[PDB]
Amino acid sequence: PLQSSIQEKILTARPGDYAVLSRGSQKFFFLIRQSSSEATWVEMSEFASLTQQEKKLVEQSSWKNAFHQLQKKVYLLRISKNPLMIFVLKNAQWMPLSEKDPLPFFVKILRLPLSPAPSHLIKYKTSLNGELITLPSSAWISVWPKDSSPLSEKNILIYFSNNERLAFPLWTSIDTPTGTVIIKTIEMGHQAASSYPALPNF
Repeated sequence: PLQSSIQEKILTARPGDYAVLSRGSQKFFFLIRQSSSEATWVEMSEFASLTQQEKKLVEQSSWKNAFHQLQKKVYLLRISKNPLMIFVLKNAQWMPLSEKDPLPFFVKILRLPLSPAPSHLIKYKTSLNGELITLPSSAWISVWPKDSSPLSEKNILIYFSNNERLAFPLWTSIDTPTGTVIIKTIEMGHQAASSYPALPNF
């Protein structure tokens, strides 16, 4: 009934909205750059490690404000009624992808369904940086598609702030064969500006 999807939920975000997600050692910076009735552009930068000297800039301010000072792959997503289009940054230009390396993974995530579900955070028997799962939240159940990966048909639990103005997830937990996996949101906020080249001109 409140059946939604990750694409639908993220399209409620506004330009300048951002979030930093963590999967152990990996860090991903998501930024909403432009939104029209026809397309929403989302930039995604990966890091796998930060300089012990660069960790100091972040604690001293924030991911958003220290970002322009970090020594990564950079993707640009154009989300529309039409099929997803992805670009990678190569020599200061947004280059289209047809070497479908991350392309199908992204489309899967965007298609993931969301329905309301009870919290399982505990088993009983502008910027915001820190332990964001302590924010007021509600849980949403999803399931990965049947496919050729360990994630195939695995259950997903995604937490979102009760404040719809915060459109990125707070916390994502996914069953796998190795055991459960947590993608943690360590910072989210508003009014971020891209450090990368301007959007493709069509």
